[PDB]
Amino acid sequence: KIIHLTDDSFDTDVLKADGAILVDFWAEWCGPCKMIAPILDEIADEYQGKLTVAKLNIDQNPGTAPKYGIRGIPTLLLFKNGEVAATKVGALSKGQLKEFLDANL
Amino acid sequence: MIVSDIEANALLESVTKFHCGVIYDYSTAEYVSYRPSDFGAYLDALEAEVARGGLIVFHNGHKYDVPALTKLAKLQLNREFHLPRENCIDTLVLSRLIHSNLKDTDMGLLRSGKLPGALEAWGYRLGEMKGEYKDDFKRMLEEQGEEYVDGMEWWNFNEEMMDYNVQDVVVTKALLEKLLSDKHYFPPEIDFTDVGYTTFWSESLEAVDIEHRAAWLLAKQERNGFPFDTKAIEELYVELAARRSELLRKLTETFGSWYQPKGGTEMFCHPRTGKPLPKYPRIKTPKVGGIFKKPKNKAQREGREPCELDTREYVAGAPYTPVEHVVFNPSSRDHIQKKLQEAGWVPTKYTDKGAPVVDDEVLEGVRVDDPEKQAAIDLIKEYLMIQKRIGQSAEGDKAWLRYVAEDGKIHGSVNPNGAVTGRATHAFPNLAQIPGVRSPYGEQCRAAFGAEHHLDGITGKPWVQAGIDASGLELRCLAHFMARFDNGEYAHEILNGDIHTKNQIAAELPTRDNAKTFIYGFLYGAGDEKIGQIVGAGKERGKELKKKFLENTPAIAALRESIQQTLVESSQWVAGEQQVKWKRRWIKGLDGRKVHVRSPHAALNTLLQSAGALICKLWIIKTEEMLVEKGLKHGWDGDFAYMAWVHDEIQVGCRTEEIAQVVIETAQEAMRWVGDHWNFRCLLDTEGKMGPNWAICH
DNA sequence: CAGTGGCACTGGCCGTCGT
DNA sequence: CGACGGCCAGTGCCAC
Ligand SMILES: Cc1cn([C@H]2CC[C@@H](COP(=O)(O)OP(=O)(O)OP(=O)(O)O)O2)c(=O)[nH]c1=O
Ligand SMILES: [Mg+2]
Ligand SMILES: [Mg+2]
Ligand SMILES: [Mg+2]
Repeated sequence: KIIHLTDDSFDTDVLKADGAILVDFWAEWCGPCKMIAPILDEIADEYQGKLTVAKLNIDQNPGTAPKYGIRGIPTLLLFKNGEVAATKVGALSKGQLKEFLDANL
Repeated sequence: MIVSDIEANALLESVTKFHCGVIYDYSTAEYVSYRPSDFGAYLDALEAEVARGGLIVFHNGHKYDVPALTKLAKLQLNREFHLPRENCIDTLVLSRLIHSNLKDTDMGLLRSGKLPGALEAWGYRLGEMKGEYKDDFKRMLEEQGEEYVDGMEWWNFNEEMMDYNVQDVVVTKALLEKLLSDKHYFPPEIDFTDVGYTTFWSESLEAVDIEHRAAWLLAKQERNGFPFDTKAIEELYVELAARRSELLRKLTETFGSWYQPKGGTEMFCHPRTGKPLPKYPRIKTPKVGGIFKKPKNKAQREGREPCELDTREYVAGAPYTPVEHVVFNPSSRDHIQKKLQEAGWVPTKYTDKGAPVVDDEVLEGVRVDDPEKQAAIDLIKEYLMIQKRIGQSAEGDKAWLRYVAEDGKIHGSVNPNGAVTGRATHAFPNLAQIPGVRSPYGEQCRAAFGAEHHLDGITGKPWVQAGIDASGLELRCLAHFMARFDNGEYAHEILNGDIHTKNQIAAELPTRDNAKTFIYGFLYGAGDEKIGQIVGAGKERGKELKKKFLENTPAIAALRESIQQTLVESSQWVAGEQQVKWKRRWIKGLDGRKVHVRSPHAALNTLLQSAGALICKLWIIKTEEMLVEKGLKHGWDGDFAYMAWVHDEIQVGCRTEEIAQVVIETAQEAMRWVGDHWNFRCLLDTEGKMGPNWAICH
């Protein structure tokens, strides 16, 4: 149920998605990124309806992250109407993510 | 004989004040200090030694002290002071001849820790005096609360400076006696600290006389400098910078940027097993920060109200990997390698450290399916070359533009006997590695150095350049040494038309240059593959060529054997080296000096390169001497000026075409004189060219 | 088993020094 | 805390 983004589809799928979109900037070679991956799969379901979960692999899509000053991964950006509503970096836990989401949704 | 040294307020280029001097006279066995107001007395003491037919010893005086005194004498006392060349001795020159297998800091210009091998102690001391003096001066100030500035330790005279001046002479005196004790250069029956200058030069090994004349002449060349076209090089810099920008633009469009981990401190461990995973990027586990902030009231601290959100950005215990955004850098062999393997390139050759080799050779051979990237390879090659030019001409620490002096010339430094074989070394900047006219941008680079860029002090008319180069020098040296094996056969054949052009044809090589790098690589022991690479083929073509030229003149084998027989007793490889048992580990140079041999294999190269080096050294010396005896004056206020000496070629500035014609003819006379002087078995020759700059004169 | 040299640029590493 | 510089191996290419 997660959306796999690309540099060319990021503008319309995120910035013009109209609704809350949680973007996870990751890389196959990051320990923390592999940790939070399963958490995201479950979050995608539970929050289905009030939240869309999308992922952007910074290796395959090197053009988007820079625009957002990515300094560490995994980076979790919560977009709402083309605007970054909230940002959080680190492999949060299922609970911590839910906490972060419910507080910004 | 006296030993001296001075302390002044700056390097030669801008020195304007004599601070102090010290003189140790062997006849009185005493030291005498001269303070700033004793300058005239100091000078008188030096001239008294000259008038007595005596000798004056300095450590690096040929390049500094002697010329410095001439300058200071004119500025401060409006006095003409010119110590004669034959009355001076330089322990640095002596030390570089006797301990030629060793390196030195070039008087503190080079960091000792960066040099290979060992360093002579006394010389090390003298070379570090300025640094140690500055350290002393600096702490003393900070002990007084006062701050330290740029290099104020040289602005004024003080007693610490005096003490150091004294130390230099005692150390220089010890160094001198250490060098004089070498029986190979100085006959034991003579006490060289108690003889007139004529005896000193005549009784010591020829090499001692040659080295001092070379140093004295080359110091002068440094002072002359090489007229440089600053304007033309700045315009070249602009053009190159633009080309670099465009290449970067295109390359960065082809090869995108990426993220790399950077800044990680902690080790990433398996969340289940807890096993450390060293191969995974280092991470960072923030110890502070949560989803919300701390509660600031009732029903917040009691979980009733919302509770302020933590805008921070991190969460305690939530690990992440710190990364940096990297932009493709055409100058980074690491980046080139990354992007090309990501394009399907499969590296064949790697360095003896794992990294894949990324030189022009492999780049030229690389193949990838994406035509755009395949094309990017040429852009990368061009970019790398553009950088070398930019670095050497404008951006490098030793860039020509950073070295142009006010007199519009570059005063490159020369270590007269810096190479083990007796060759000179050049630096600051290295005027012996200017791109050749046939390489990219070579003509512009070369033409920027030239007599034309110097306008006569009186007429304002540009000077003319006389370039002279010894003809196939090292091959003629080979002919000489193997004449005892082939009765001068090669020595006669080599004169039948240009030797390199002849070889080029016989070898079927594209250029005369290629022929040169071929014949020398061959003559000096290059392997079959190494030869193949040189001509552009493989180990196969290598063997054919090597056997064809060795067949032609088998005496090469004979010469190689006698050298071996003479030097080696036995040898063997242990692991990554060949341990050798020597009979003698040095060759007797043409002027009698010991020439240290690094390996049995490079021996022939030591013999021939040294011979060519000493021939050329005596050559530039005799050439200037023959010109002076012809009434010509050496200097910009004269008729000619040495601008550069590059192994077997000299570039001389001349006030007129007529003088240039005489410089060229005299150079040829001097070379033949040198050949006769050492009973050379091969006729020696030079080729000269008159022109405005280096592009036309070489 | 080419040899002699100088020197530029990248990327590591670490201590001084301003945010 | 992190930008930045002197020191350093690695690598390469320039000249002869
Ligand atoms: C280029 C080169 C040169 N050498 C040595 C041995 C020769 C001297 C002088 O070189 P030069 O080009 O003048 O050669 P030279 O024979 O004097 O040719 P000219 O007649 O001056 O052109 O340097 C070497 O060992 N390896 C090389 O690749
Ligand atoms: Mg001195
Ligand atoms: Mg030559
Ligand atoms: Mg030459």
